[PDB]
Amino acid sequence: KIRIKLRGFDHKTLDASAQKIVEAARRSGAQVSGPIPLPTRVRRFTVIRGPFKHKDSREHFELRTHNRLVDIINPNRKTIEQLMTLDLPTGVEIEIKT
Amino acid sequence: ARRRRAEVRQLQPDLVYGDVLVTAFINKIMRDGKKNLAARIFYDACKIIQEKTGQEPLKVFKQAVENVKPRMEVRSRRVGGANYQVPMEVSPRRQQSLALRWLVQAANQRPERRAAVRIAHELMDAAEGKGGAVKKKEDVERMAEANRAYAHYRW
Amino acid sequence: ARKALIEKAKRTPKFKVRAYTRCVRCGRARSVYRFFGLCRICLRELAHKGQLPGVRKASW
Amino acid sequence: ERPKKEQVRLKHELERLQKYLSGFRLLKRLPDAIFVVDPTKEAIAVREARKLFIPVIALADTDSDPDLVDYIIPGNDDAIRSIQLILSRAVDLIIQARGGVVEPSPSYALVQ
Amino acid sequence: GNKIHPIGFRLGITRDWESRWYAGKKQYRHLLLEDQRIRGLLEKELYSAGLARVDIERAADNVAVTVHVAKPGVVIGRGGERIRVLREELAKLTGKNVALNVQEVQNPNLSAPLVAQRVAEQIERRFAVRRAIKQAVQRVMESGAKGAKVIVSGRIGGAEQARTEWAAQGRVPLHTLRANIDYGFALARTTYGVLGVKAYIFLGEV
Amino acid sequence: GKGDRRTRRGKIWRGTYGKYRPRK
RNA sequence: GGUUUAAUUCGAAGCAACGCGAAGAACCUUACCAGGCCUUGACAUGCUAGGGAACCCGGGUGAAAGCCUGGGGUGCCCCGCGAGGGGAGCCCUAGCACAGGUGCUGCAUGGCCGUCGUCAGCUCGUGCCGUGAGGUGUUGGGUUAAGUCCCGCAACGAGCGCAACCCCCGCCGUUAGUUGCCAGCGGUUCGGCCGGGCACUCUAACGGGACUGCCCGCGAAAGCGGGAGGAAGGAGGGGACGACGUCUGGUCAGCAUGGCCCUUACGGCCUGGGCGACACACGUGCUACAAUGCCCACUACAAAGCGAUGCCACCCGGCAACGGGGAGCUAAUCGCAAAAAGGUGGGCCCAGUUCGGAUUGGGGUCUGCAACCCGACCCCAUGAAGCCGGAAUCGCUAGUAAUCGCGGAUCAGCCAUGCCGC
RNA sequence: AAAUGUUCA
Ligand SMILES: [Mg+2]
Ligand SMILES: [Mg+2]
Ligand SMILES: [Mg+2]
Ligand SMILES: [Mg+2]
Ligand SMILES: [Mg+2]
Ligand SMILES: [Mg+2]
Ligand SMILES: [Mg+2]
Ligand SMILES: [Mg+2]
Ligand SMILES: [Mg+2]
Ligand SMILES: [Mg+2]
Ligand SMILES: [Mg+2]
Ligand SMILES: [Mg+2]
Ligand SMILES: [Mg+2]
Ligand SMILES: [Mg+2]
Ligand SMILES: [Mg+2]
Ligand SMILES: [Mg+2]
Ligand SMILES: [Mg+2]
Ligand SMILES: [Mg+2]
Ligand SMILES: [Mg+2]
Ligand SMILES: [Mg+2]
Ligand SMILES: [Mg+2]
Ligand SMILES: [Mg+2]
Ligand SMILES: [Mg+2]
Ligand SMILES: [Mg+2]
Ligand SMILES: [Mg+2]
Ligand SMILES: [Mg+2]
Ligand SMILES: [Mg+2]
Ligand SMILES: [Mg+2]
Ligand SMILES: [Mg+2]
Ligand SMILES: [Mg+2]
Ligand SMILES: [Mg+2]
Ligand SMILES: [Mg+2]
Ligand SMILES: [Mg+2]
Ligand SMILES: [Mg+2]
Ligand SMILES: [Mg+2]
Ligand SMILES: [Mg+2]
Ligand SMILES: [Mg+2]
Ligand SMILES: [Mg+2]
Ligand SMILES: [Mg+2]
Ligand SMILES: [Zn+2]
Repeated sequence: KIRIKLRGFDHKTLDASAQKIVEAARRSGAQVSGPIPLPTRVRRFTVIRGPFKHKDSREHFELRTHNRLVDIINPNRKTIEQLMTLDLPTGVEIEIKT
Repeated sequence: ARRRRAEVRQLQPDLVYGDVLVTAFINKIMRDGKKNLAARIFYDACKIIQEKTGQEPLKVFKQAVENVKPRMEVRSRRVGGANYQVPMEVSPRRQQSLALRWLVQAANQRPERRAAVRIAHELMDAAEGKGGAVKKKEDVERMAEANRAYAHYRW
Repeated sequence: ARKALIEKAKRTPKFKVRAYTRCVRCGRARSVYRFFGLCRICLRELAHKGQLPGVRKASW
Repeated sequence: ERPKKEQVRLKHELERLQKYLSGFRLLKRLPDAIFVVDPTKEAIAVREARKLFIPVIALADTDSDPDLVDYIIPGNDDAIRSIQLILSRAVDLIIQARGGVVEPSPSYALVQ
Repeated sequence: GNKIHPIGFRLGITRDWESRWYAGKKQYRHLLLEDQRIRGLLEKELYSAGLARVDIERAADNVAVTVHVAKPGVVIGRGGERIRVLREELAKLTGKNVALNVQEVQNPNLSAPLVAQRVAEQIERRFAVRRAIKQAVQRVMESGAKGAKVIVSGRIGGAEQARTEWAAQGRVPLHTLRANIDYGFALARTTYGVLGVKAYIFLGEV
Repeated sequence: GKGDRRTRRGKIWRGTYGKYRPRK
């Protein structure tokens, strides 16, 4: 019960809050199946380096979107007021699915 | 190769008869990385050397390989605006390399419609005596002879 | 003919087939990635400045 | 810690410094006089010294410019026997002019 | 015709992002537009205060916006006001509540964007066709950097034949990832045309 | 046959399906 | 390229222009042409005065644009009553100051790029040499992928480069269990599907491992040769990264910018055309000429990516393309998939063929207002040149070449046989 | 023992 998925471009600030949420939920009862690392979606862009005309020669780019999963098996009112208020996301986004 | 001497790739022994050869050959039979279909063609080549002779493939094989490999050849020396054929012996490595090349080469020259039959039949003629490959080998032989006069300078 | 066009595109003026993508930084018509709304000259110009969230030199 | 890669790079370095330094490290604002054995052999040394108005006291022999020498010790420049004697007495004179003293520092090498 | 942006080359490491904030392929595109027009008005109105780097963070659908200026008094003053307006304009062009925090610079001439400017104004002020450069680098070095570089390109002194003058002093390994070299681009608009100034400042390492 | 629309290969190549390459 | 054309748009020009800008030309895009229209203008900042003013729906004309015409409205403010009157956006006309130019110059420029060249080089500080330009250092021997290192030496050091620091791949560990599995027993509608389980695999996070460390040999040393151990060595395999500079290199048509130039037009709008022309030349490619091949049925084994007015299972009509229905899927949970070459069975029997598919007629489908110029698919019927290519000429040293298929950006659709990737 | 093998801001 209460599955929480968190995505991020930075894998550090992600795993960061990823645990911060875990360490929290436990700190109120409720079991929590550790943050599992779901596969990454890589989005790349290949552009001509030059503005004019030099088709051979380009620069690759990628926007790696990281995903982490965290399940708290048996929640309760205590494991809500925390994970429904107490935050810390700046470059990370979480979706709560009950 | 400016730095130093090449280095020959060691081939994987044959799964059937084993032997470093057979693969070398099979590798020459093959095209487009389309092996299997090539290794097969070679084994398939028994029908014609098996019950067609009863001598044992591998043994005949190794006998053709020996009769179709050259012992001398002509190259081409960069003389001042001359460019001559010039004799020169042949390396053990080139002998085998050349021998297997012409074998398959001469093999796909024959009129039979089926590949498995072209080889083997060519291996057989070659096995001893004639064979398009042996003829090719007998010519590179002539050159080195027909130009024994330009042997005075060998590189 | 730039300004006249950059805006001529911002507007809806009939049908949906006549509409088209065009760089949000420069007026660029071709080579604009819809994920950024940027043309490939700008995409690089900004990527190097670290102004495109996430996004960095590839290498694999 | 320092990556073993540099460890050699550095320890290999002081080795050439220690080899090309172990001795000249006692210098403190140029010397008041240079003592060379073979002026001709150490021409460079003489030139530099002489350029800086430093006295030059060498012990060369037939085959060197005695004019470039402010205090000559005309004598053999090759035989260990000859060098050792002259340096020995020079140094003895040095200490004696400051403070004892003997005995005869281990100079003898093997003399054949 | 070569050399990649010293910044974009480090990003992931050594350097950071000028604007960090996740986004969905459904919003990202947009969220980006705002960032750009938010840095837009701030590049013109805060030019006077010598601003270098406009960090933009986005949390619960918000907007941080941190301006690192060499003179925080230019955006606020010697008392307390002004800015109060900028905050109103940032929302005037963005139907959002955008914060706006000022910042300072440990040392104004230890920041590439700033150094490759200020004196590189002396160029639009018809002066120092060179020494302006040699002067900057000294200031950087003097301020304890480990190496600095400045390059001016264009109709220097107003000439007809475009030229290129660069500094020279301290370490500046553009090939080292763990370097941490700052980089800033000028652009001097003159009666005789555009002149580009590049400043490189090598700070610490490892 | 890659350019022969009326065949297996022909279809695969063109990136289409039909009487000669049914959608399974 | 050239030649045509009302226009066929502009640039790029040996290598380093020519599947290049173009990562998507039917109208849009477009910069070109013809014709019809608008001028403070499609939009920016403001100032004056009549007035009107947020907005929304029609009629006429027309190809559209445009022009003409008729329908309707005060939260703000004064206590001033209100119907007298001022005012804020804001909308309009008219005038003013200005807008716009993809018009020119890369030989006035910035910025970015190409290129020599990932070549191993290019310099500086003090010292010494020479009247001086300059030299030495950095000439020499050996060694290296390398100005890498070693040994020499009037030089001793240092910087920009090389290397290393960053990513990927190779072996293993720790953390982690809606992917994985009888791996172990259990039940099974015999699908890990259900309890159950983290061991495998895997996903991903920061760690371990390698360095000529060890043995033998040569050597002055650097290093070279060889052997052991090891997943891996002697830079383990790839990336990213391209020094002072050279090309008056490339781009004023991405952008920016000095100067020159046009402002009832060299600006703006619209419909239609054109950029798709065709006696010819060249570049890059695709499909081939076939039996190691082709065709058909059946049956396997990937990776990397992409998806909500999107990917679209599964049904059903149709021979098809598609069309109706319609589940799941905010997607390691659904699907685009199925990979192809392979394997197995059958067919073809050396022929311009069951090789090859051009071309042409005809009948349909789908996107879009619209597919005459000019789209892509499907089906029937045609079925061309080609059975191996002159002088010449290109690519590649290994999981490379060769060959087979898959994905993506752009994108309604697609002229992609291109490109970046697997 | 390279037969020869021109020109151009
Ligand atoms: Mg190309
Ligand atoms: Mg379109
Ligand atoms: Mg056919
Ligand atoms: Mg043209
Ligand atoms: Mg032009
Ligand atoms: Mg257009
Ligand atoms: Mg058009
Ligand atoms: Mg038009
Ligand atoms: Mg021009
Ligand atoms: Mg130019
Ligand atoms: Mg130029
Ligand atoms: Mg330029
Ligand atoms: Mg190299
Ligand atoms: Mg002289
Ligand atoms: Mg002098
Ligand atoms: Mg010098
Ligand atoms: Mg010097
Ligand atoms: Mg020199
Ligand atoms: Mg070096
Ligand atoms: Mg030296
Ligand atoms: Mg393991
Ligand atoms: Mg593991
Ligand atoms: Mg490097
Ligand atoms: Mg040009
Ligand atoms: Mg321009
Ligand atoms: Mg057209
Ligand atoms: Mg065209
Ligand atoms: Mg046409
Ligand atoms: Mg081909
Ligand atoms: Mg049916
Ligand atoms: Mg068969
Ligand atoms: Mg059409
Ligand atoms: Mg036919
Ligand atoms: Mg014919
Ligand atoms: Mg034939
Ligand atoms: Mg190579
Ligand atoms: Mg498409
Ligand atoms: Mg067509
Ligand atoms: Mg003449
Ligand atoms: Zn742009």
